[PDB]
Amino acid sequence: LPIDDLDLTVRSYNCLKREGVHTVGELVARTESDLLDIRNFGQKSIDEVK
DNA sequence: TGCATCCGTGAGTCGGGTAATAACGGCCTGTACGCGTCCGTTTCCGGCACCCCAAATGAACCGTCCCTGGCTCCAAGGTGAACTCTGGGCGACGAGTG
Repeated sequence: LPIDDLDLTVRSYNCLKREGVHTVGELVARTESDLLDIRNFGQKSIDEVK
């Protein structure tokens, strides 16, 4: 599924659109350390992804 | 009444073909073939009695497949805010630096 289909918010949508993360398959493949490396990452984004 | 004298029986299996003598006119005809002429056949040009036959020549024709009128009734486009990152700019502080 697309991550946006999970009814996410402004910062997460902008991060997935500018960078190019499209499906939750790559998110479930990527670990928490591999996803928190992004700069200007939001604590709310971390909480919702967790 | 033997006795020789034939006499007639029989005796296995999957390169070819090799020749004389005196014979010779003369006449008849029988069938197949050739010549010339003649005639039924058939084969092809032409005409109306008309048989008309026909695509081509005049309508509608009107329902339908094209235009115009305008009316809407809604979702795309334009209008705010604030806000939550997003980022720029800013100040603080130090231990390797001088």
